[PDB]
Amino acid sequence: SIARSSVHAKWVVGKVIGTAMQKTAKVRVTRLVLDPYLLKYFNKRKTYFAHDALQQCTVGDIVLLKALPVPRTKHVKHELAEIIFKVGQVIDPVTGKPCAGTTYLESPI
Amino acid sequence: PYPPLLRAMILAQRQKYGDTSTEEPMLNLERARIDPWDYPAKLEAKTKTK
Amino acid sequence: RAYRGGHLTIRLALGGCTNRPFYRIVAAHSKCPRDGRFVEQLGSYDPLPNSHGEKLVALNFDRIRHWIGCGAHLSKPVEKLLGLSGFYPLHPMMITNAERLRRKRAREVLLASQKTD
Amino acid sequence: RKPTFMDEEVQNILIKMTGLDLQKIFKPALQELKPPTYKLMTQAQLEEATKQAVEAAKVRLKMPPVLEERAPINDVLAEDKILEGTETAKYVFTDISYSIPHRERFIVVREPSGTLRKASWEERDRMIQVYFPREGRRILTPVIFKEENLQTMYSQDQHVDVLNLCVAQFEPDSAEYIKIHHHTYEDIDKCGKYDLLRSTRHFGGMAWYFVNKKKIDGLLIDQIQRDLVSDATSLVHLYHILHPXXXXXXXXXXXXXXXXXXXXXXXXXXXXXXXXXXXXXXXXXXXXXXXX
Amino acid sequence: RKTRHDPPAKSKAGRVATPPAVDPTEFFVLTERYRQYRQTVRALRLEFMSEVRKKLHEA
Amino acid sequence: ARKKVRPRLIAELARRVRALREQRERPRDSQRYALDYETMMRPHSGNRLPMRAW
Amino acid sequence: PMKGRFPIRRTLQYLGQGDVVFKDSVKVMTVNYNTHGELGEGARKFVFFNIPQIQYKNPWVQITMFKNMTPSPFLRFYLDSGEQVLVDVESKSNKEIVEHIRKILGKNEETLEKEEQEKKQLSHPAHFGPRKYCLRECMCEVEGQVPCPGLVPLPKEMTGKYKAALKAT
Amino acid sequence: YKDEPWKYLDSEEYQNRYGSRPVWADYRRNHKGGIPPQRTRKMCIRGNKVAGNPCPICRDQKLHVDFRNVKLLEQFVCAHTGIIFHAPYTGVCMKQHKKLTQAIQKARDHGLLRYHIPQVEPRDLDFSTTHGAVSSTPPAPTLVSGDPWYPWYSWKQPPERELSRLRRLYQGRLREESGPPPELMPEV
RNA sequence: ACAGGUUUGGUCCUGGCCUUUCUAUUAAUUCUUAAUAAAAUUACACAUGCAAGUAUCCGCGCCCCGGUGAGAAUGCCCU
RNA sequence: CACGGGAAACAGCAGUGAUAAAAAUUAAGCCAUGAACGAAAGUUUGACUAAGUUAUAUUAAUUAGAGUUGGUAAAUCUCG
Ligand SMILES: [Mg+2]
Ligand SMILES: [Mg+2]
Ligand SMILES: [Mg+2]
Ligand SMILES: [Mg+2]
Ligand SMILES: [Mg+2]
Ligand SMILES: [Mg+2]
Ligand SMILES: [Mg+2]
Ligand SMILES: [Mg+2]
Ligand SMILES: [Mg+2]
Ligand SMILES: [Mg+2]
Ligand SMILES: [Mg+2]
Ligand SMILES: [Mg+2]
Ligand SMILES: [Mg+2]
Ligand SMILES: [Mg+2]
Ligand SMILES: [Mg+2]
Ligand SMILES: [Mg+2]
Ligand SMILES: [Mg+2]
Ligand SMILES: [Mg+2]
Ligand SMILES: [Mg+2]
Ligand SMILES: [Mg+2]
Ligand SMILES: [Zn+2]
Ligand SMILES: [Zn+2]
Repeated sequence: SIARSSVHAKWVVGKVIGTAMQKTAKVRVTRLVLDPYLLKYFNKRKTYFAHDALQQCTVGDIVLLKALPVPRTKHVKHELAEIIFKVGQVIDPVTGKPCAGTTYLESPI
Repeated sequence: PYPPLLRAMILAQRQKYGDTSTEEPMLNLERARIDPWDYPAKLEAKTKTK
Repeated sequence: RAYRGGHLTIRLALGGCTNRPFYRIVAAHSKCPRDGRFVEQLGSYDPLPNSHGEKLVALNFDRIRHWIGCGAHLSKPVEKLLGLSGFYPLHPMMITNAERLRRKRAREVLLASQKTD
Repeated sequence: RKPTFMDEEVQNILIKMTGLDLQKIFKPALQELKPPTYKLMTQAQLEEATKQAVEAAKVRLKMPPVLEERAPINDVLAEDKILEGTETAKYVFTDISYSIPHRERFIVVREPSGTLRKASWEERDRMIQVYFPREGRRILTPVIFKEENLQTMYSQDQHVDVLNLCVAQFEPDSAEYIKIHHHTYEDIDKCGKYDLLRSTRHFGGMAWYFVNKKKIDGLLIDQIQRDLVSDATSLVHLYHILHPXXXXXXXXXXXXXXXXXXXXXXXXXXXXXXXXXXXXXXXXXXXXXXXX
Repeated sequence: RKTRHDPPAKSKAGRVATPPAVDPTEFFVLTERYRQYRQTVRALRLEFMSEVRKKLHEA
Repeated sequence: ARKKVRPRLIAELARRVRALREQRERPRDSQRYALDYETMMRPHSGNRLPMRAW
Repeated sequence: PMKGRFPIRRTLQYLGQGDVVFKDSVKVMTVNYNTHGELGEGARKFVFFNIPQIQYKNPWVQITMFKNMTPSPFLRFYLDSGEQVLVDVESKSNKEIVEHIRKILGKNEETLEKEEQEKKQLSHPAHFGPRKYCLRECMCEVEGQVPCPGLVPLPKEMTGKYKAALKAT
Repeated sequence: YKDEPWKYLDSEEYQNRYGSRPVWADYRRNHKGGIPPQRTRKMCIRGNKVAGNPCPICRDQKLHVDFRNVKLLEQFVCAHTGIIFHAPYTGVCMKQHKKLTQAIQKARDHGLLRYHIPQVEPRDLDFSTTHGAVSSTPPAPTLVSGDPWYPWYSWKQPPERELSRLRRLYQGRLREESGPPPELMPEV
């Protein structure tokens, strides 16, 4: 069973920075890196290109990126797998009810 | 007749394993056949057995 | 580095303090430098006899037979050692140099007894 | 019969006989010192730390296994007499594979005689120390185990350090191990110095050279001198286990058995000097009459 | 060492290798000792290949 | 990051050049193995045959 | 370090002492927590302490944190198989989140000791080389053998110029 | 004084001069700054001359470097860490530093001087002497009859047709020397 | 760094500079022998010798060892 | 980057001009090892081995000369 991508990237969570190209999402990825001097972790960012079939990503979304086995272009190594959070519309994974901030829009009962 | 130290080795491991059969350590020279140096070598390609 | 070719070779790499030599049985590439980079350390050899009069050889036979098992070539003195050890049959030039020495010992016993006369 | 050190009787008895002294067990070491760490504790946590210290002291009190004497091995795997003409000194070939137990290693020797022979026990030991260096071990044999150095050291009452010397330096079944072990037990037998090794892990060695050599003298006398009844009774129990059929054993057993009975009966039926054992069993008895 | 594109010596030119002498007893004896040698060795080699196959495919 | 961008155009040129010039200048075996019998000297290869082969 | 209000966590020790190690499936980890409530309390504590330990021990694993999106705190896990784990962290104590994460995807202490054993056997006592990788080097050192000529000049005979001055004459 | 070390250390001259304090107690080294050169001077005693302010050891020639005296060699080694003192600590010249090191070593080796020897468990975990390497194997069918281990350790004189064709090939270059291998070596 | 000297008629404070430690070149003054190691201004120009041969043809080899640090922020690490 | 062009290549071992504060022998062998061929003896190898030259660093003795002496910082007298 051989399907692979040589990139360390295999899965990532990242924000959606821009929609500006056709069927391709510009995704901000944020990792914790240790600064050796201070012994302290900061957010280092990397901008990843992803392929979307639906052209489904509004700007500012929270998106789960899946590695693509064969690279499309030099800069496209990825595929949008799923949308974790839609911007302005978020459904609680726990209770499955719509929310804005700390406010349940639809409460239990 | 398996070479002396290797013979002692095979005997020692089959001894510690729990097998007491004392049969001689016999090696097969069957596939070791070599053509003498006057044998013309075929120049064609590398044979790929699939 | 990147070479054109070559084989995995089990041989003797020479480290030394100059007039007291010491050898390392070493698994390497044929075209890389003598004491240079190697795949894995196999064994060692001590040329000079110690306080008890023993030339010392440490060999790892599991990995020796794994590398010889993967298609490695052995150098002439490595066959001296592995032959003498009994892990391998004695090399033909050991018995040949044997013959040379024996015959030169008879010829020079006859030289000693031709000179005494 | 099958008595041995590793039998649960000899083990539980040598454990209750040895004793735990957390002062001698855990002792100032001449290692590089670091600053002390402190903590505030409840009563309960102090008892807990106590049981903990005892629990580690148990594994520190672990006794080195005693072994009888190995038999020297000489076997020839091969001969070629055309190789005798080389006229070179011995070649020594050693197998190093990290998984192989050190009892399972192949140590080989090829001599000027052009024969393939297996190396001896001392040679196997020093080769496995050259190519698998272990701390405490000297490749060339220590000068300290010479009788002059040994005796000058015994005068220093260092017996535990020579016993520890032998645990690391040599092997449990080797010749010099049992040599200087039993020699140490000798020089603690002549000076009555047994109580040195009391809280030591070397106690089993004492009781198991001395129950076999059949002098229980100074050990029983030093056990009834410190006013320990259960240790002398347990030592008699040991001489009763490792020697089941004998006059003293089955007679002083089948008749009756207790502190007074078995200790006084194995005092009179052990004949080296019974006057000191009966005088000391008279002494701890008059002092058990005075204090109660 | 030298290189492919380096010029050859003036003393290396008129000299092609002059072979060492042959002795018949020693020679034939050697062809045999060696023949049998690489025989048993090419045997132990295939043995070691069986070993490698065993370790790996039982891994 | 690590990015090295640089063209080499004549890395290929020498390849096509050497290959085509190789196949066009490829020695036919008539002149190649041709030998001077007196000197035991190859005019083409400059290679002097061994002393056992004379 | 003085600045910072719990600087003991910027210690190198505190990073190697905190124990959770992650499986080879776990790749991305999301921490979704809340700012205001007494019901998100231990979670923020989990962020402020343990995320340091986790991350240190798990460098290749991306960890992110989202503030005040969902009204109740949780953990999300994204594995290699596309398995999405959900860990509800609400009134949980700090340690309860620690050990429950340890539970779900840990590595058996056995597995750890086995792996580290595999890497320790990679270091062999018998070999000979530079002080970096091994202990002994040229065997100038080892006991019975020959002392090397830097420390102890050898007998006159064993010198090369001695053998050559004897062979010439 | 002769070689005997205990003589001067038990003596009244010593007990007067050094008191109960260690040797080097009152010694002070003189250098260019607040930080002493990182290892002390090679040898203070040269030819017939002793240089300037001599060491604690070598200013008094009644003190001998031996492995015998526990007394002299005690104060040059730490009590509690049980480690020797480097020459900048004590102030002794390096010749005497080395001589003292070999001394204290030969002292610990003869059991004259204490140190720490730790508890180390036995080498093996389980001892089985039962292996085929320790106990003698079943000596081969080639051993019992005294046969050389392979057919080729025994020299066979070749057929004459093969040898004469081997001459027929090599004719101009041939050096033909009979190869019987005299069986026993020794010579003058 | 266990620190030392140095601003002012003087005292603190801030604050650079310098000394005390260790290593490498070259130079000036001196230098008895041996042993071990290391040998290097110069990608300036190079007199003379040598560093690739082997081998019954063919063929195999012929910057592989060895040299240097010119160039390039080059690259370490990891797929 | 070398198809081509200048032009005629030691950044192999020795050695030589120019230049620089910078100075090893135009030395001996393949006897050990590694490498190249070889069926194989074996052949070649300025890699290497053994030397040779150097206070450049350690060891050791046979070998005594240099700096300092207001302070920091070890140590001074009379003249000029
Ligand atoms: Mg001012
Ligand atoms: Mg002033
Ligand atoms: Mg003022
Ligand atoms: Mg200044
Ligand atoms: Mg100079
Ligand atoms: Mg220089
Ligand atoms: Mg040039
Ligand atoms: Mg290079
Ligand atoms: Mg370099
Ligand atoms: Mg830049
Ligand atoms: Mg051109
Ligand atoms: Mg040059
Ligand atoms: Mg060149
Ligand atoms: Mg010049
Ligand atoms: Mg030459
Ligand atoms: Mg030299
Ligand atoms: Mg000097
Ligand atoms: Mg010096
Ligand atoms: Mg002089
Ligand atoms: Mg002063
Ligand atoms: Zn050395
Ligand atoms: Zn001195």
